[PDB]
Amino acid sequence: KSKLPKPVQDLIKMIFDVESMKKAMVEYEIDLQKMPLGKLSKRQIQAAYSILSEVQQAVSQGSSDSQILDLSNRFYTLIPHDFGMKKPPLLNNADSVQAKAEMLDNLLDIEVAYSLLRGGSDDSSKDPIDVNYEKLKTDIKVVDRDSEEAEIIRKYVKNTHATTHNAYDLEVIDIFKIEREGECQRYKPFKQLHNRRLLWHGSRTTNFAGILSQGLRIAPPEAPVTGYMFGKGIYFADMVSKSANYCHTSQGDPIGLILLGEVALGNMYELKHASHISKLPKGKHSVKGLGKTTPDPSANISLDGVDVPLGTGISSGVNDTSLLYNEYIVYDIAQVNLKYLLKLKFNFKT
Ligand SMILES: C[C@]1(c2nc3cccc(C(N)=O)c3[nH]2)CCCN1
Repeated sequence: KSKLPKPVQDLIKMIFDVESMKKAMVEYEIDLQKMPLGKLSKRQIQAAYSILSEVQQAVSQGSSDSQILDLSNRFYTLIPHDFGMKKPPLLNNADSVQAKAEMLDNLLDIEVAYSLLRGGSDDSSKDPIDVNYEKLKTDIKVVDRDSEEAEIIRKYVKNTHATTHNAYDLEVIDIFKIEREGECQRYKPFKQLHNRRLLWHGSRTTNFAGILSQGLRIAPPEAPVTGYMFGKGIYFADMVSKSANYCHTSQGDPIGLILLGEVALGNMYELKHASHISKLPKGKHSVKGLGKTTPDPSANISLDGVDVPLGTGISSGVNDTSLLYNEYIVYDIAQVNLKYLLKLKFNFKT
């Protein structure tokens, strides 16, 4: 039997749950009879991204519905969808491309989780929780609820829940301090960079085995750059609720996971509207999508020499922006050092 703390054991059980992976796939309209969890491969997902890029080229070139039909059909051939003997809906716009790009990002992490579960050794004398913990190559510790780091984290959660995201409230269940093997070494060129911030990253529970084993990643070269507001980078928020929305929790699944990462932002390229970029302008280290609301800058605190924007939301003074809240994007995976993982209970008021 495992000697790991019970919250860590529960975390391991949640992220390696095969039934949750199947549920995420069903939620995406994937046909599990034609494409089961065991049949998903990087190769297949990459080919589907490539086809999605062919679809975005046709939609931006102003091709007709009759013209896009074969391209749309091609995507469904690669990623079978649950439509029986009926015709699938046509993928003929930016919204459908974005929705499918997001789905493939999820399938990529699910494939990683399933590969870990299948690519190791079998020893019934060992607790499978300990076995699965070892596959993450991540030191996971429970943060003491009475510690200063827990107090700062709780304040960050308490103060940055947006009024527009009030259909639920958040209860912090557990706070974990995480250390991905080799990440400290990888982050070394950015460890003293100016404008290092502690930011939120929300994701579906089914993506966490991938995130902990591989770190936060950028969509592959095959992925459509127009499938993401600021292109192919790693996205963070300074508002807990903005990132919590990306956990995709519900009344039937109200427990989610959120990350706190130290992000080396450096010289920020400030944008108010979509810019589908792959690379940054010279001398820029990140993109800051300017929100109408920002955490109060006077309330900014330092945790282990990193800025924590835990102030309550105030007007940024930014006019005519597509964003209600800030978002930060890095285009080099080495600019992220994951620090904490929170298990949240979503209390839906609706
Ligand atoms: C829509 C998209 C995304 N935009 C975000 C902005 C702020 C935070 C997050 C997050 N996950 O915490 C975001 N995720 C684009 C790339 C992945 N999904």
